[PDB]
Amino acid sequence: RPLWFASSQSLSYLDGSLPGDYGFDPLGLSDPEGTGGFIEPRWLAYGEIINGRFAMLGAAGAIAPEILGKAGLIPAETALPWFQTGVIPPAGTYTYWADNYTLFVLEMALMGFAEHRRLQDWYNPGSMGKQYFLGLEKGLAGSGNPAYPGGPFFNPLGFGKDEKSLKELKLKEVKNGRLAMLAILGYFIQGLVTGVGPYQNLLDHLADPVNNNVLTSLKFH
Amino acid sequence: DFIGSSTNLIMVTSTTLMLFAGRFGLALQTGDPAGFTLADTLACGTVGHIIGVGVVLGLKNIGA
Amino acid sequence: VAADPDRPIWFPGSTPPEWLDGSLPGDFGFDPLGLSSDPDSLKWNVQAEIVHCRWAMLGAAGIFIPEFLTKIGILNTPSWYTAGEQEYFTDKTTLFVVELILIGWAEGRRWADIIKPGSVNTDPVFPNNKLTGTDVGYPGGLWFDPLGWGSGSPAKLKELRTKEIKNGRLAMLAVMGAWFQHIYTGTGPIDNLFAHLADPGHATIFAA
Amino acid sequence: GDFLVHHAIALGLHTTTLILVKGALDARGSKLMPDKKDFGYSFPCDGPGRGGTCDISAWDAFYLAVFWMLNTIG
Amino acid sequence: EVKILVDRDPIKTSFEEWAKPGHFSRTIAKGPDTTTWIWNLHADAHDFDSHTSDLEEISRKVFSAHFGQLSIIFLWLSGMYFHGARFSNYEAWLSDPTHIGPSAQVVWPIVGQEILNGDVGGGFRGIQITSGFFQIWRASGITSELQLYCTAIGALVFAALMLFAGWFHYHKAAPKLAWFQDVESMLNHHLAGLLGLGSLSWAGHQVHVSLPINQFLNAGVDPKEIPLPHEFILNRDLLAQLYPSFAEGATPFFTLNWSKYSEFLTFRGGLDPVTGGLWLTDIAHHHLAIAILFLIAGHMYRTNWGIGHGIKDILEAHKGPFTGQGHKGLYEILTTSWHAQLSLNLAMLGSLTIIVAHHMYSMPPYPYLATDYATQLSLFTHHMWIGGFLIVGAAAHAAIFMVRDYDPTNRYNDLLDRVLRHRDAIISHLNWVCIFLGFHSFGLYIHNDTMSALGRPQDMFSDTAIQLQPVFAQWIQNTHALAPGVTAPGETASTSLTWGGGELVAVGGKVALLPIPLGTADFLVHHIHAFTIHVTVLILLKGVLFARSSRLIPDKANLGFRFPCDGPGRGGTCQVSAWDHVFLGLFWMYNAISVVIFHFSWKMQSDVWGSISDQGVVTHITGGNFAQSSITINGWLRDFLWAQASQVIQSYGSSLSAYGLFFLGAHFVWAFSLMFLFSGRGYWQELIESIVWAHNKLKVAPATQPRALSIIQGRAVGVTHYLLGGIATTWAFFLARIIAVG
Amino acid sequence: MRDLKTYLSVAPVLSTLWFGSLAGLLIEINRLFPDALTFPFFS
Ligand code: CLA
Ligand code: CLA
Ligand code: CLA
Ligand code: CLA
Ligand code: CLA
Ligand code: CLA
Ligand SMILES: CC(/C=C/C=C(C)/C=C/[C@@]12O[C@]1(C)C[C@@H](O)CC2(C)C)=C\C=C\C=C(C)\C=C\C=C(C)\C=C\[C@@]12O[C@]1(C)C[C@@H](O)CC2(C)C
Ligand SMILES: CC1=C(/C=C/C(C)=C/C=C/C(C)=C/C=C/C=C(C)/C=C/C=C(C)/C=C/C2=C(C)CCCC2(C)C)C(C)(C)CCC1
Ligand SMILES: CC1=C(C/C=C(\C)CCC[C@H](C)CCC[C@H](C)CCCC(C)C)C(=O)c2ccccc2C1=O
Repeated sequence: RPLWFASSQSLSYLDGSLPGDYGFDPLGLSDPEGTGGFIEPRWLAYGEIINGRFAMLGAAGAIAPEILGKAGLIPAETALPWFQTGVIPPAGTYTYWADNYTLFVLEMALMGFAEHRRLQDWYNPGSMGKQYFLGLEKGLAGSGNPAYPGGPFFNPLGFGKDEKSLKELKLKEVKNGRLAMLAILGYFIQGLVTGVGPYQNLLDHLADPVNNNVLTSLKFH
Repeated sequence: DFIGSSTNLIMVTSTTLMLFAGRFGLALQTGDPAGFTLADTLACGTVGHIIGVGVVLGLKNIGA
Repeated sequence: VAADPDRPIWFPGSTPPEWLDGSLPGDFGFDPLGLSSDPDSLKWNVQAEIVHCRWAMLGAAGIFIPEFLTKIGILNTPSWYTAGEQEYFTDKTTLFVVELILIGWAEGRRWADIIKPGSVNTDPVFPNNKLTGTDVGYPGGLWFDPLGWGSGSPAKLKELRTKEIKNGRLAMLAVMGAWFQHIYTGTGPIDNLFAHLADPGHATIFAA
Repeated sequence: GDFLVHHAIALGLHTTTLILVKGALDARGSKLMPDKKDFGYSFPCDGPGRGGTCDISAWDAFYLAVFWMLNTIG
Repeated sequence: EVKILVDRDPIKTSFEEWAKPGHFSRTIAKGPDTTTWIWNLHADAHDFDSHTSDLEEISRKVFSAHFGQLSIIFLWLSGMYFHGARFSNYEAWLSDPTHIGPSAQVVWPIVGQEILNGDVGGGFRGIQITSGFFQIWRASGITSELQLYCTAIGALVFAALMLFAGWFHYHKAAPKLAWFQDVESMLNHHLAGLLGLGSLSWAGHQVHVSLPINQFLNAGVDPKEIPLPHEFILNRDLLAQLYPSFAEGATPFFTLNWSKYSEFLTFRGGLDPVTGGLWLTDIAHHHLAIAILFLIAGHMYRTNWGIGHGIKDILEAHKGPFTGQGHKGLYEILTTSWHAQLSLNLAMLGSLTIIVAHHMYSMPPYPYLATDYATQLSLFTHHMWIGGFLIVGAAAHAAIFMVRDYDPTNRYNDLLDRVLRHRDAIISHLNWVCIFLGFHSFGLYIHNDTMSALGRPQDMFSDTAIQLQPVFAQWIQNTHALAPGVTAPGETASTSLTWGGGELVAVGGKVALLPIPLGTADFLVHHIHAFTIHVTVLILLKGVLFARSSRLIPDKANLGFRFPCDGPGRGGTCQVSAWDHVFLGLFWMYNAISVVIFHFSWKMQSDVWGSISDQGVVTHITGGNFAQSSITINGWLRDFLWAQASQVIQSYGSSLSAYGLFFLGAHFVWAFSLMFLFSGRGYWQELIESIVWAHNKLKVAPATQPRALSIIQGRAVGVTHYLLGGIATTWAFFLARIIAVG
Repeated sequence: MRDLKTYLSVAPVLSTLWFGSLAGLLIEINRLFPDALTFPFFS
């Protein structure tokens, strides 16, 4: 298997079993020797996949108000960047249909249901299907793995008809997800140094790449 | 840093000097014939940056 | 008091504790701290839940019904919060003493009923009267249960008692909600409801 | 103030008396060292055994009583 | 090599062991046959080396105990910041800090104690604190009470986080021994990551928040008019209006054009003459340089990669000619023993606390610290005491190493053996130089006292009779005053103004650290300090070295570290234990630090502190009576003790009345301690058995048998009451003296 | 919990509970009935 910056310690336990592995564990957080708590290879792979999926949703949603907000499809007021939408009132607050904090309580309640059920499928995967949840508990079983439920509410149309296809799809998943995580880090650092949206940070580079890079923009704001 | 200046040339020369001292006769796994890791080049370039900043400001205060 | 090993619990996926077998009327396994780990502690906390529930239901009624039949079903009630400041035909410390003397009687009978399971069933004045209640916390007598609904199959009785404490738990929550509302917010509870139904967004606990 | 310092004086006299009388009556022995008459009036201790026996002799009662006496006369 | 070796659910979270006290020990987890049991329940409570034999459980216990200590300190800082937020005059103290007494505590009016809430100033009745939190907050650019409440809430949050962390790292996922023993990574992180990044982040606060806010606070701006700190982060024009170097951003930084950063990263050493503290411009540059230094220092030790010094490879490399194998083995006696590390870290942390005390008066780092003479005195005294205590504990834990964790068979060291083999030479020369110093430092005071009493003031050792000038200290003083120049250019002034060629920093009516002149009295008292330190080291080093064996007891290690004696034999062998040596070294540390803080208080009140009128004539608090009266003991009794204790005893009916109350009370507790240090257990056991007869006569015989205190416990109670009483006496005396005349 | 109550009944925890209750009692008495030197009832 490919080994991009793989330490001798790393590949003892990274035996290719995980989706999209390349031996890159120079630190050794996925070492199975002890490693209770949240630092463990199973939870670490799960957290990789989950932060990758949420980062995909982020990198799509933090710039969709700009890749098609300047294209004219979306109005101007609902086209702010990721950091002027209202997530940082110190940077800007758009007046949505509700207050900025009742939406946070909405997130907390709704994602609390979702994520606590996800956790209780992580701990004992046999649950989420033994308890009545308004009848839709049939597809929340989480068949074989926590990171990959495969239910009719998460995998309606089949893609893992063959384990080869499912493996390649999981590899593409984790790769796009790591790319989106790096993207989100780029978003945050770019809005931290430039105080401008990421698509505008792309356009200032595409217009004149020389004087618009990290080098010349080392001065902030 | 306005490449081509004295500070930038001095810094690149110091960094390359330290990297050369690392690769040939020392002073992140097998990816070089001499066993030069990512950590080794990180170290050599960081100490190159240290000596480069030192000599740059030392030429600035007295001389250049 | 029949156990239900696969009952729906407060936190699905979790293993409910050993001391909550499912026997009680409405035990969804919610005891993380272990405040009822002991048997007698559980037997006491059950009646505590029951009476907090019933007092809180009477409280929620006497708060909201006088606040619902005042804002729309027009009547005149001062409030629920500042009703203790209002004046009546008795001094404020006097009728407090009277209701203490009158409630402490019943609560002492309850204390006796909890310590000794069957001790206070005979009317001390008219011993022909009786309370036909075998279960602690559920006195099947005429003054409490004249309509005969507190008897029958233990399964129907269990579903009825969990109905009771189910209403009572959110009654407790509602009463302390009215408390924290009348503190954080100025106006009364039903006015808070109408202000929330006007704009659910810009009417909540948040003001900044 | 004379009342209070007279009671301080009484504290001092009763306490010096306590220390001295206790040493004198436990001079022959006690429960911790019943054969104290065999060691004499002035001996350092009886060792760390039996919990510890520092200043167990009647001489040491006299000792700590001289402290309390100096305090009282002061 | 290094890893995160950590095992899950080793211990169950349960109150079952709370219900069974003394569970940790075998003899204690069976019941209180006596009352001594409870004293042994607390004594051995944190003696984890005695509970278990394996170092893994001990390491987990102390790790989570450190987490509890950090929870406690976060809760303490929560209290301080909160009390500043709500019960303080800090919002008013910023307006007139040179005349408003910093107060952060108010008492409840119940029993007449509301007199303690006094006229501190600022339209506020409270207690004049002497902690210097107000000075920090002016140095942190707080300018509010909201920020303090938010800081208190965040500190409470971090306290709960540390409590959860201790619970998690003992009960849920506890690290095993390979994790603690990886000291290479621990040093690499604590140097670079705690001290490096911590100083870097504080430099960021100092540059972005403290500097711009203090540029206005010192420029006559009211705190309500100042822009908030984040407005410097959001709006760089307001930040640049005072320091234009921010308009260029980090381009001066990354291009190494640091010469255009000196508006806020300075080297102009000395004190800000508008407030008396150091230049915050210099402190930002300081913490920045310290960040660079600790960041390059925390990449020194090999952790997992081919680079870095293995500390074994450093220690084994040093092998002396006639010093033997040298430092070989030390990595194995420091990584397989918590007590050795505890002793080392305690010694250095204590001497560092003392250096903090010494550098916090002579280079006042906070604004309006030097003029808050109560804060200055109290902080010096505090940190001196903490340092003495930490050094004395370092002795105790060196001794505990030598008794328990010292093993010449497995965990051998050469240098420690060489030290044990001529320990008699060490202690003999120390016992000599202590006597020499005692004579030639205190007998000089006696000579001056006698010559002054015989009417022979021309025969004393004074600045007038017989010159004992600190020539070496005078030379260092004069060359540090004339240091700005050939030796240290680009500084614009001395690094401190405690040297003769310096100048006076007049802040308001106060004087704030003009030069300190060193005369014969300073010579005498400095040799008294060397004397007391040397005697403390005599006692403590002797306990450490002879912890295992002596000519008297050759099997002292088998008796333990903490044992009273080995009987009246051998003429008497009381206090041969190292515990008793450190129990004596506590008293000598007390005498040392007491005369140290007396020297500080008097030299400051006589030669430094005071009030300077607008004409320039500085009048000191005492009147310069140190070099003439601190040459004889009668001056310390008359001009320092008797005279300066005219504001703690006259403070009855005042706001400073709790100070006189604790003056008398600490007097009492000290004297009460003398009941324990002087007496012995046997008398009290016999008395207890008499009053136990009196109880058994009335069917009141307690089953937990009343036993007099153990001997070592009597000594512990004596030394702690003695120290508490002397120290609270001194605390009350200093605080009332220095708050009254101020 | 039985063991938590066993710990709450331990001598120091129960001592500080008892003396906190007692101290609150005497405190509120010396606030409601301050500055008291003589018992004037049936004096
Ligand atoms: C003395 C401090 C200390 C130390 C030495 C450790 C050490 C350890 N912890 Mg513990 N822990 C601590 C404090 C500490 N923790 C505190 C205070 C908490 C409560 C918040 C926890 C909660 C905790 C959990 C829940 C877990 C650990 C785990 C671990 C282990 C691996 C951690 C690792 O590799 O880093 C990994 C670190 C990261 C991936 C970075 C985390 C990112 C956060 C958000 C920021 C960290 C930076 C920090 C806050 C400073 C910035 C301040 C900010 C204001 C800018 C290791 C034994 C794990 C383990 O293996 O079990 C033992 C584990 O499951 N710890
Ligand atoms: C009056 C308070 C009260 C008391 C004494 C009980 C007692 C009991 N409950 Mg009930 N319960 C209550 C209120 C109460 N409940 C309410 C209001 C809810 C809805 C939120 C529930 C929901 C509930 C479920 C779902 C289940 C129980 C169960 C039980 C039993 C076991 C747990 C236990 O030991 O509780 C002892 C409880 C206490 C001693 C009270 C806690 C006191 C501390 C100080 C609370 C402080 C924090 C709190 C969150 C702050 C309140 C703020 C408020 C305004 C929200 C026991 C008979 C289980 C059972 O066996 O059912 C029969 C079960 O499955 N309860
Ligand atoms: C609150 C939940 C909780 C519970 C139920 C337990 C339960 C247990 N712990 Mg754990 N522990 C917890 C939280 C908890 N712990 C936390 C938060 C920490 C981090 C500090 C630890 C750290 C820890 C260690 C390191 C050890 C235990 C041990 C134990 C066992 C025995 C403890 C005992 O009897 O002493 C009960 C002790 C107390 C009740 C008091 C302790 C002092 C507290 C922590 C702080 C005091 C603050 C106070 C204000 C300071 C004094 C000043 C005052 C005069 C003003 C038991 C299984 C021991 C064990 O299993 O070994 C066999 C053990 O070695 N615990
Ligand atoms: C980093 C600091 C540190 C650490 C981690 C330790 C840790 C330890 N020390 Mg060391 N020690 C320290 C500092 C430290 N000490 C200092 C500063 C001194 C100098 C006095 C000592 C002197 C010392 C001796 C002489 C001994 C220890 C012992 C111990 C061990 C057990 C202590 C115990 O169970 O008592 C648990 C806690 C108590 C019994 C409470 C003590 C009560 C204090 C004195 C109360 C009064 C002080 C207070 C501030 C005043 C307010 C009064 C108010 C309450 C009214 C433990 C390994 C003992 C040991 O290893 O035995 C084999 C031992 O014999 N230490
Ligand atoms: C004021 C009270 C006092 C005095 C004078 C001493 C004196 C001494 N102690 Mg003690 N000590 C004391 C209180 C005192 N202690 C208390 C309260 C404790 C309780 C913890 C201790 C605990 C203690 C320990 C644990 C140690 C000492 C040590 C010392 C010696 C160090 C000084 C020395 O020899 O230099 C010279 C003598 C002096 C400075 C004493 C004053 C004498 C003056 C200057 C001149 C005397 C007159 C002259 C000889 C003419 C004689 C006239 C002729 C008619 C007789 C010395 C024997 C240490 C020791 O023995 O090693 C050095 C040691 O290890 N002491
Ligand atoms: C032993 C010596 C001593 C004595 C005799 C006193 C006496 C007094 N002090 Mg002083 N004091 C002392 C030591 C002493 N103090 C010390 C050491 C300190 C420092 C800690 C103080 C500090 C101090 C302060 C700061 C104050 C006092 C005050 C007082 C007065 C308290 C009156 C009060 O509130 O009680 C009232 C009675 C109670 C609190 C007890 C109530 C008991 C309950 C209700 C049970 C009884 C009812 C029961 C059911 C039985 C009824 C009969 C029936 C049912 C059978 C009283 C003159 C206060 C005062 O007013 O000074 C004049 C005051 O302000 N003292
Ligand atoms: C009794 C009660 C209210 C009674 C109200 C009355 C009589 C009101 C009367 C009035 O209004 C009227 C009619 C008219 C007004 O003019 C006057 C008043 C006088 C005002 C509320 C109880 C209110 C009680 C409440 C809210 C209790 C909440 C308890 C919770 C959440 C417990 C949680 C847990 O204990 C569990 C369950 C399990 C553990 O393991 C874990 C934890 C988490 C600890
Ligand atoms: C001495 C003491 C004290 C005090 C103390 C203090 C005050 C301290 C401070 C300290 C500090 C002040 C510290 C700090 C620290 C910090 C840290 C620890 C941090 C960390 C961070 C991090 C880790 C980050 C990272 C990152 C970022 C974000 C950027 C880039 C990227 C990275 C990832 C690198 C007291 C009095 C209380 C008591 C006694 C003891
Ligand atoms: C006084 C003294 C004692 C006796 C000291 C006793 C045992 C302390 C007195 C008893 C304490 C105060 C415990 C009693 C308090 C309990 C907690 C019980 C509570 C009762 C109420 C106060 C709540 C010694 O054992 C001793 C040993 C060696 C050298 C010197 C001495 C010494 O000087």
